[PDB]
Amino acid sequence: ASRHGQKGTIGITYRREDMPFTAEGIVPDLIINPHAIPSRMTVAHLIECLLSKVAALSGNEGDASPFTDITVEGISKLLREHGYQSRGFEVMYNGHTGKKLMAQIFFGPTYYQRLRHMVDDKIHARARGPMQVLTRQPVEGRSRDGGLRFGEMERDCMIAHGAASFLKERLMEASDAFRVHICGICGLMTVIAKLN
Amino acid sequence: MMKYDRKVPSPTGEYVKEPEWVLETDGVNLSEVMTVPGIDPTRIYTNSFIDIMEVLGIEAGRAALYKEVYNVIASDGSYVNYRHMA
Amino acid sequence: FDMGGYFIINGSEKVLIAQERSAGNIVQVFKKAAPSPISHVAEIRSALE
Amino acid sequence: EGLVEYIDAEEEESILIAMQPEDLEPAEDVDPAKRIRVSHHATTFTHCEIHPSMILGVAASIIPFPDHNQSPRNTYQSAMGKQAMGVFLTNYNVRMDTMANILYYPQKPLGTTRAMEYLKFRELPAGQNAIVAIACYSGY
Amino acid sequence: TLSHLRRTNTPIGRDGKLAKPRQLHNTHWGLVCPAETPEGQACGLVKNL
Amino acid sequence: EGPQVKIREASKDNVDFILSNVDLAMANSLRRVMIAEIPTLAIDSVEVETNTTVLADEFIAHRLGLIPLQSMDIEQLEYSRDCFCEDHCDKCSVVLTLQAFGESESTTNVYSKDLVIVSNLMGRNIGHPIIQDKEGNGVLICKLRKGQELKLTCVAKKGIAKEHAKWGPAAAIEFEYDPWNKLKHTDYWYEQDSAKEWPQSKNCEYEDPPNEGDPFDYKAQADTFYMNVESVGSIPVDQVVVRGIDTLQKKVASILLALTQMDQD
Amino acid sequence: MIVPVRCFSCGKVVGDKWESYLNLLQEDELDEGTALSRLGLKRYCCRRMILTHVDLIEKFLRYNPLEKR
Amino acid sequence: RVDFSARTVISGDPNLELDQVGVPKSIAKTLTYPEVVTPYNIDRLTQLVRNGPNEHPGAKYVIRDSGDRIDLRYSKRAGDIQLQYGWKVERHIMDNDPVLFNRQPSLHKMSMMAHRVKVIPYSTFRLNLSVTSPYNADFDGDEMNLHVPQSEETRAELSQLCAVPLQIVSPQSNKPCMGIVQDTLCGIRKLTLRDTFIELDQVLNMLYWVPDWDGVIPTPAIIKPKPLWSGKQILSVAIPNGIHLQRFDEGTTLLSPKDNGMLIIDGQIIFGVVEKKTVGSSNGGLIHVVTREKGPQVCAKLFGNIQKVVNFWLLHNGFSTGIGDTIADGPTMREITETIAEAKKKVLDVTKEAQANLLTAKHGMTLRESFEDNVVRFLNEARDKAGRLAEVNLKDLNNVKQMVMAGSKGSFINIAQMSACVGQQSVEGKRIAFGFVDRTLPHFSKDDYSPESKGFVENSYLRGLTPQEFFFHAMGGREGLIDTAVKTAETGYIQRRLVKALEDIMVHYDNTT
Amino acid sequence: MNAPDRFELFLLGEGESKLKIDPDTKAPNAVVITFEKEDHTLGNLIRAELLNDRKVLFAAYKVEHPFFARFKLRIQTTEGYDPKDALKNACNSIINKLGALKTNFETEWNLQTLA
Amino acid sequence: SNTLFDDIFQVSEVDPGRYNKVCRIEAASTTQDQCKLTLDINVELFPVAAQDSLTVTIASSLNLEDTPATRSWRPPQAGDRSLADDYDYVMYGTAYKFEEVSKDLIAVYYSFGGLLMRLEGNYRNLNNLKQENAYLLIRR
Amino acid sequence: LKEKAIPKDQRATTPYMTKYERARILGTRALQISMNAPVFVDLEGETDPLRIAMKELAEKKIPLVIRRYLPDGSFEDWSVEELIVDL
RNA sequence: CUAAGAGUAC
Ligand SMILES: [Mg+2]
Ligand SMILES: [Zn+2]
Ligand SMILES: [Zn+2]
Ligand SMILES: [Zn+2]
Repeated sequence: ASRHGQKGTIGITYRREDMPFTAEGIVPDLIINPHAIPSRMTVAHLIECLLSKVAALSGNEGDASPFTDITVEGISKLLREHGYQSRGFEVMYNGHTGKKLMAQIFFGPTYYQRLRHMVDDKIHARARGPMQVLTRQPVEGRSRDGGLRFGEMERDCMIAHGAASFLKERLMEASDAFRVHICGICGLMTVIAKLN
Repeated sequence: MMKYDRKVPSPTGEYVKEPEWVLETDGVNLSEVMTVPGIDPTRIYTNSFIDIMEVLGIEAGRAALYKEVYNVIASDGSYVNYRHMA
Repeated sequence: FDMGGYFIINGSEKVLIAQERSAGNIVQVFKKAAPSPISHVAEIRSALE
Repeated sequence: EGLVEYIDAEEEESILIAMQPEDLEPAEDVDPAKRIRVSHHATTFTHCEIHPSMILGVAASIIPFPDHNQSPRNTYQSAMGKQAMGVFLTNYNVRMDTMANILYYPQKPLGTTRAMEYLKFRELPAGQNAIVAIACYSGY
Repeated sequence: TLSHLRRTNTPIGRDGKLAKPRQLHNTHWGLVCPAETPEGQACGLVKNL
Repeated sequence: EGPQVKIREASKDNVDFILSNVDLAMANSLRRVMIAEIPTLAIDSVEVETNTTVLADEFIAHRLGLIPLQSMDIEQLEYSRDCFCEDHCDKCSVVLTLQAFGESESTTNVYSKDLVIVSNLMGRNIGHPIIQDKEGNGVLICKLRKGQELKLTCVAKKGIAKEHAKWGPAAAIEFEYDPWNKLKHTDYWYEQDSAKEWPQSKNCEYEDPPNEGDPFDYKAQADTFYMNVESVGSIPVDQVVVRGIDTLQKKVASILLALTQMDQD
Repeated sequence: MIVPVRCFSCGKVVGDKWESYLNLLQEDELDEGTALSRLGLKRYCCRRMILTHVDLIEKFLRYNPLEKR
Repeated sequence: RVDFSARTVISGDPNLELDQVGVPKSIAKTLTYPEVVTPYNIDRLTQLVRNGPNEHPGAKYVIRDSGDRIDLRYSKRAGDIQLQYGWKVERHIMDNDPVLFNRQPSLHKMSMMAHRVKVIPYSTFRLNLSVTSPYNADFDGDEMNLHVPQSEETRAELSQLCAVPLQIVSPQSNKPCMGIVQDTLCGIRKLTLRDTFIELDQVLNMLYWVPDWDGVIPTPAIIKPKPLWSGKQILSVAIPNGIHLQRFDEGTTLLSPKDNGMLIIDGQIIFGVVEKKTVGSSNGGLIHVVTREKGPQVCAKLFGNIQKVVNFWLLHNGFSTGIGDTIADGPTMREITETIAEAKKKVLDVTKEAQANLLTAKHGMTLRESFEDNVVRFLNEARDKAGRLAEVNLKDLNNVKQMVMAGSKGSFINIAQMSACVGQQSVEGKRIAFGFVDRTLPHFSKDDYSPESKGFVENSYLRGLTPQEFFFHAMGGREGLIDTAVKTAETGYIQRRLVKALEDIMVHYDNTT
Repeated sequence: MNAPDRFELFLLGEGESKLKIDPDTKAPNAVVITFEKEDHTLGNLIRAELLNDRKVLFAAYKVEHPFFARFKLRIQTTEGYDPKDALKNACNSIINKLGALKTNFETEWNLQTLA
Repeated sequence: SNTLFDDIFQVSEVDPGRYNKVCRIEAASTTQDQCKLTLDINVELFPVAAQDSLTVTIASSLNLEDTPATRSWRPPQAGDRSLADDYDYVMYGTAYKFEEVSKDLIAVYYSFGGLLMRLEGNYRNLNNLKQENAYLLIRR
Repeated sequence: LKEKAIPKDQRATTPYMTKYERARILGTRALQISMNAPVFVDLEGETDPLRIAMKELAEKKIPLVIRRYLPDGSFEDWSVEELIVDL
């Protein structure tokens, strides 16, 4: 995540030869989608990218304090003095074919945090394993090799689909199916059944 | 008092936009308001479908309930097929 | 760079969260709802230190 | 010496405060890029703000240009920077903590605020400067 | 660690359906962070200096 | 006859040239091959005998694997996967050894000049870490307080940048064509005037500017590329280009060989 | 922690330019931009590698060794 | 809690079909399906048993008819196992296995659709972009669950009733619930503009990318002096043959001067820029027509073809956004400032009239309520007018403008707030209240009703917010967050009660309910 | 955990060949060639050289998924012209051009005095 | 194969609109006063200015020989002969509407891959046009 | 059961097979095929039980009957042969 | 086992 609430996971990783490149050979460490920008209105993300580009070029530190008199116009003037397009756009080339991209790409350094949520701490699968001592149902949690809760509203969705047999198989064959002998005169389970 | 615009069939055939004056009231006294002379007793409506049910009947109460549910659903512009709310 | 301000209980670092409460010895007047027979209530949570 | 004063919310009811000294204390071509500010057309001030940016807390003082952002985004970042991975202490090697996460190469931000050098953020950073492109490259 | 050491909690239910305790009051100016609250059921009830 | 080359700048670690009379696909393929297809030597396995430093063992291993090593004669070495030895031998690897001790009262810097080649090289020109700066000390590997020791042995194999970026010899490669946008392969973003707002590239001096009245040339293709190859240091910068051409030629020849050998079966 | 061996983006070796950078900042009283340009770091990807580095290894070295020989 | 279930993070994949789900290899190795040994599948089941449980594909157990369960781990010691008809091989789930796929806040049936397994070499579930809308799933860290059916009946009904293509048109509002979204939606608009022309080399690649392309190169729209194909002409290959669609937008005629509207005849786009109204989840659109004319399978194939071709074109064309897209030129900013100043002057005049008691109260409310209503109306129309000026100024090459035009993301209000003016900040449907005694902040004097005093933010996000505007905006955002947190719980409770009330209602064989 | 080994990007797997040719039933005299352990580097070059040919009616390539290193190249030539022969000629032309380029670069580099 | 229609028009207006490569032109026939043309043309690839005399032809095919496309398009081999050799700008498209403007005037709508054309005139010389695919050939 | 069974000459239900009926028929037949039931159609090399049952349904060789239960407890017996599979 | 706390996606 950046410092403006732009969280996201890695969709894929490309090697250097496949990433788009500017005319100076600089390839990006990250590519993010434009559609994350307009609806969330994190303009500070773009302003901070521009400021960081200028700071990396000039060697100073970017003052991004909230209520100072630092405008986008001045940052763009500083960037233009460095030989770059003042708004941070660059002509990039497609990595697969080498052809120029018809659109120029917003490009620059930005500060990202690595968050504590990784996939390898969350992936979990269970075919069969330990059962709960009381209800003879699967235990809870991935730390105990548990099973996933098939909640009430999941059952309601499966009812809406009309899949009766799948629901029965979920609730009986996959969790707890127990055979019990019952009397015919009375309906109670008070039947002594010596199967041997 | 408000100025609304309904669709009245013109004598030549088309549906023309005809304006009318409509009274909005805070508070419900449907039984007593309905009998006031000068108003149209047939077309009177109320948000309180309980009053509609206890004055007009169970069927009219059902219609008012459907209309209220529909207003809630379409307040944000969403559309739900008729049969579900029915 | 450690700043302190915490206890070590059974080898675990414990911090006391600040607890917010209404101030004492202040006369506060509140209007009451229609169903209640009392209309306004003036209360003080008197306490001696 | 009576140069600064301590005010709580009760006393703050009975004072008039100037947001900044330069634009409000002295009696008052402008850059169109600058934000629009008002002079309040009143001179009876009793106190002045040391700096407006001191209304923010520890987590929000890390955000760059928080006033160009929508407020829920700032709340999201304030909540999500506590999950950032960095160096929590310099003596992590002599501590037996239950779980510890350390960056190999923490980097101080290129865009930094004035209030983050009292928080030692440049000394113990929690992120890295990545070259970012904003593009619909491959659809992934 | 710093934000945890400067944390304040308001003991109102957390399941209550009243929204007035959670809203950012005007008197909070300069005393608690305008945007540093948890985002679940403790939104506004848990504050930071 | 064929692709033509004229080089502007020749340096120890940079070469700047013009590649004319060639297709865009060929130039881009050459650039990609230079990026991630030239074999190079780099440390691959690390045995840590003693480490009392403040860095973790795999931290130091990651740093060591990124140290550039001489790869002039890397074509004589064999891959460890197609060698008959058990784990590593003299025909497929180079064994270095780092051994540092903090005997000084001040901090002792473990550089890459302290790496010592142990295995015999059989007369090849591989293995030596690349030294660039004037002081003579290589990459700063680690730091030692008094009384701390670091002893370890490294095995370096040959590999390409596809398997890991530590084997890449090419750094950043500048690639440009058509500086004046006469082919109209970009639509320039602008606010008032696209000519003022977009700075001219340094290569615009090498082409005739458009006459501003002539019609669009729809038959014109893309050629006359301007490229600049930088070298990390493992191999000389000219060898980067030459071996990239060779590797691309080898790939195409292998396609031909597979086609012909499955044609005869 | 300690200076990275190579630039993340392009791969230029910057691990041997740290002590020279500190010397230029100290002995020659150069500003950061001129010092970075003097070492040959022309792309901003490398300039951010050297410019923003925080050398935490010194703090670690202040503590006494766990195993002293 | 049930068995044979998995849960992990989800990532998008433009290269998967609509009804496919990418399954991590380790998850595929853990979850198993019991297949009854039959004369028709004895060989492959024997081979899977030989492969064992440590490599994929393979078998984890052998359930004998006697009930004894041979664990394939530690069974290689006993040697090869001879399979008998009627035994069961409990084996790793392979490709094309029907699996139920769920996202836990499951509010309707389409959040529990059935996918086909595709084994992939990473740690995340992979699903098509279009199917994320019924799931209400992003890729910012969302987790999803996977259930494996364990019998032929459940497998069959899961494929024949809950399949993704069968759920394209939902009964909820008799319109499709899946459409073209984000990058594909923006690229389809950029591709079908009249300016977009494609040369032969790219046309061949785009035609080859369509899986069901019949193998014929369409005649170019332009033959001399250079063969060029149009974007509509290449996109028309994905559209199935025999599809007619005619929509008339505002101001469109049989000739389209503005290229709006839509006319498709026999699967060829005669005219009209393709955007949200055509390929979105909208009634009467392309998805609805194709699925009601050719069947759900052809519609899912359409999803895949359109996504593939548009993603290829957009990959080799490019699309970005930056700070420069939020900047309006000088005269436009001057006019926006003039509009804001004029509206502030109108508010001041209304305030002057109200303070002189010359203001007359509207019938049905007090004087103060009428004054507040007038002030809020003036400020809102001021912000709208400034935003309209800013939107009019923006060129067609503006990226935010392009995204809004395509319908992929953003709105007019976002452009207005980012470029022109953030607007009026409200808490509980009212302007910022006097938290202090008769004033909002201690930086204002008492009884100040001016727009800046009670929370009007006249600066855009580009220009930045003054501290008072910043605090008022924080108050508004806090209100929004609290409202969201209350609404989710209230809706969950209401949804449970409603479902419990109506769970037993069913249509019977005499058509009664 | 599930991450595949990097050497799978370029090393041929066991039991698979570099090329496999399948006749195309959509159009006459058309074939589809699958290249294994290859990527855009070779595919784009081969495609462009084939399109330079005069008797090639159709030539395209695609990498179906970024996860796997392989690509498909469809070639359709005129009647009486084997698509395999067109592939052979494209490869031969590529090799000749690369050889000329290497010779030219070596000759140009040998003329440098500041290198 | 034969020219379904042929005339000489004078261009009265060229309208770029919101595009950079495509312009919509209106032309009046110089022979028949009742025939007029509206047409989208790729001006980048074939510049057209106002008050320009253009010979416009509509044909059912390009081969010189009479008719004896279903066959996939093939790049033009050297030495291939076709009607397009006599003209400067050739498009290919489909007719999607026939309209009765008046008792004698009719209009025909053509779409060449999204470039629209409307040709109007009396039925005594536009009767050759029919609902099919056609080539539009323009020379200056 | 004699009273419950509506006589075949006056059944009043739809002659079209419902989606649920088709899904359960395919599931039941595929389950029986998986357990070595005899096949009533000639196989063209297919090995998947579900597609075998689909082939059986396409040419109406499934010897099952649906017992449609009316809400009062009465039922109608519709053979798979005579049910029109329009969907 | 119970209790408590911090959370993640809605
Ligand atoms: Mg999400
Ligand atoms: Zn009994
Ligand atoms: Zn060896
Ligand atoms: Zn670099």
